[PDB]
Amino acid sequence: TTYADFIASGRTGRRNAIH
Amino acid sequence: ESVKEFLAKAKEEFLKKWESPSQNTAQLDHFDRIKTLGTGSFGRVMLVKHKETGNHYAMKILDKQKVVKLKQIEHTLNEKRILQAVNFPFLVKLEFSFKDNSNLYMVMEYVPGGEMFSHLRRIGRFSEPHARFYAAQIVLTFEYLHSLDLIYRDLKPENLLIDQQGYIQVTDFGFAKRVKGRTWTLCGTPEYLAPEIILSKGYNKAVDWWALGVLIYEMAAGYPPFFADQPIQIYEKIVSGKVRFPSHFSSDLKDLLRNLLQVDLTKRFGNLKNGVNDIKNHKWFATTDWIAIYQRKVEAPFIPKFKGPGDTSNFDDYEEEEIRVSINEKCGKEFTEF
Ligand SMILES: NS(=O)(=O)c1cccc2cnccc12
Repeated sequence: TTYADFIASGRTGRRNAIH
Repeated sequence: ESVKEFLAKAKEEFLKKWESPSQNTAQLDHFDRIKTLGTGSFGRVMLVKHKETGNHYAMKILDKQKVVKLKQIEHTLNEKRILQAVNFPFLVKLEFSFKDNSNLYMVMEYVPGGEMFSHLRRIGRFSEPHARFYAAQIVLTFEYLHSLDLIYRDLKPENLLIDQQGYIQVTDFGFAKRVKGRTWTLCGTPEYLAPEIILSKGYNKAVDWWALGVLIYEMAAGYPPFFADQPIQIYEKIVSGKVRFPSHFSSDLKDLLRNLLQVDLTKRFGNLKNGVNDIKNHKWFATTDWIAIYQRKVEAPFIPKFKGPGDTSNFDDYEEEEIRVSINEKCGKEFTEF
């Protein structure tokens, strides 16, 4: 599932802005 | 027409403060430092207690030398000059600001309910009525900000705080800019960048309306419309011009999101002849009483737990860092107007 893919990804925590 | 007149007075008030910004309205030893509420590249936000009143505040601390190394001088000046001049129910209020030898300080209202981010990740996803309640507040806030020629440029759940009435407070104006033409800075958060930012075009306030589309999607799906393990992979997805919707998305939600997550600027909602009204009058918002939202008369979908003044149980814990202020002034000329 797309949800399971997101949850297993490395970007489920707080995301920093790009600089 | 009443929105038009309301925005006219809002602009008169904004410009007065924009042209004569407040400066040096407190100092560090007016506050006791309690706990870190959040961090970022610049910088960290601390819960503080104001000694003379006993009020709690959220104090953003920026290290001037780090701001310089990250080439964020003008952005930081933008942030404080804009924040001290705006006034809207869904914008966190700047109460004080000041600087010392080492740091810049912006003392904002403490919003104890936590980041929308925390609640969204924990619950998984919001119902469409829940997401719509929050989305309506962002729509009104961008209507306000854009009428002042302000672009916000960092919409995401991490930057939306839930207050004790369950309404949103927008925080972090680090990339906000007053600009009447196009602008070019590559900034924002990868998941939320519009295609024209990624492609190094001049862009305008339409990037905020794209970002609204990403936010609504993420609130209702529980994950962003474009996600990957690395930013470059996210960008390739954003510029591809393809989006997939969960099967539980309503037809009205999908139609709204197709018009917000619209690569073609001649078709993207918010950017057209009808302006924000293309969004406010969309079928997905049919049940939204926009005046009642602005007046905070609508019952919120949830009220954060409140364990007392100064309690931080709605926030993650962060490693605590000292506040070192040098005996020598750093970067004084660069930040003279702060
Ligand atoms: N989410 S946060 O801790 O970075 C933050 C930033 C600015 C203002 C805030 C206000 N109340 C709580 C947290 C706040």
